[PDB]
Amino acid sequence: SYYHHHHHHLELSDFYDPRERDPSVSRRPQNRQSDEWIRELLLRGTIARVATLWQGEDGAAFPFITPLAYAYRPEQGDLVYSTNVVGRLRANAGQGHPATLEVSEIGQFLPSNSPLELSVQYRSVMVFGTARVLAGEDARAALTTLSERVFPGLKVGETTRPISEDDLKRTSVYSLSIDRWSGKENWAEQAIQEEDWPALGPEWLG
Amino acid sequence: SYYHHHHHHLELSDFYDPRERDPSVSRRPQNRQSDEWIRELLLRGTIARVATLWQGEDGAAFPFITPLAYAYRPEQGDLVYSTNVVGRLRANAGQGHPATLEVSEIGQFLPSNSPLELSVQYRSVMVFGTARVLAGEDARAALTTLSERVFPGLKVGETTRPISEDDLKRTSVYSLSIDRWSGKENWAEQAIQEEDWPALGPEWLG
Repeated sequence: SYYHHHHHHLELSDFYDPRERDPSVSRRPQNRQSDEWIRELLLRGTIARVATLWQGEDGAAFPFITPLAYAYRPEQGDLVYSTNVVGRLRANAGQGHPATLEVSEIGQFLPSNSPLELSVQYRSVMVFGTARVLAGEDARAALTTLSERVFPGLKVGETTRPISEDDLKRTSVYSLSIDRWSGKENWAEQAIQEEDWPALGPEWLG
Repeated sequence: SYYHHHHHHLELSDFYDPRERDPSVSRRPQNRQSDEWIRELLLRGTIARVATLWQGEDGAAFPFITPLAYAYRPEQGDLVYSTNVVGRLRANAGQGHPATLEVSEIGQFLPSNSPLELSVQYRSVMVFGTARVLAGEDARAALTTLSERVFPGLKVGETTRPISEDDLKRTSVYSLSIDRWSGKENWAEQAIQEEDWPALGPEWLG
């Protein structure tokens, strides 16, 4: 019968078979990384995206995403950045506002002959905390650190004129005080391939 | 008197003086761009960040930011992407959820001898809409478009085995239906400099 036949046709596991393992490699699930790795990623990055919540037409909070220069200040336990982007009203009670900050390193797209193994090399950190606008000498110091970090060798007050009070009045400089963070890496040399489908040609991996 | 002296010392405008203008250049304020420019940016990009809202420990909504491969489908009026990243509960009433998607092109940091003119060349689009998980042939078609877009020349079912039902069961594929969008460019060849402070050395602009 068709029924039985089809059932039979509807009707195995690399997962459990021999492989090589470097014992020094992270055993953390879900691509998660250590707190030290996160620190290092944040220290060497220069561009972040920041998401904060604004009240929308419908009264509901919704997020903006803004790419911007940033600097991690590990002693202070914050990240600093400058932007004059705003919405109408923040969806927030307070003098500070919750903010999520993301920093990534995006490598190469990794081709495969298995469509769900198609990937992209990445390292990515989400930082969760509370951002507050800085004033006066706090703002000037944060802007200096920021500027000097993202322009290595530049010195405010030598390379550039000093940061004036007018500059400060015209600029919004924030400190995002860190509560928690979450880091991920998937930086394979090659995507997982399917042995039982024709291999990718030289054009892909060569 | 000190008072009078200081007042006197506390105590001009390129803004209004001759300049050259290309009449073909956008006159839109605040670095804003046209809808056509936005379309083109989205069509040529491959990486986006998506922000969606999740309920936090404190009951308050907060955003995640996830970098991912995407594809703009202009006829359908959506963007497609695939990710298995989640939180606990979405901060959302519904079978879809509001989502903000950002795509940028980040150029070079632009040095200046004026500290507030330090910048970074960028093009950036925010897309606001509602994302919904796809199923069945809808999911398979979206994943195909996605894969073929970000791997030019790859053909699902030739280059790769076809997308199976198992693949679909293991994958979350979304359509972000576009409501509105917002585009910005600031892609100068050189930052604004201050004439009245020593010029940047050859090391900076050379």
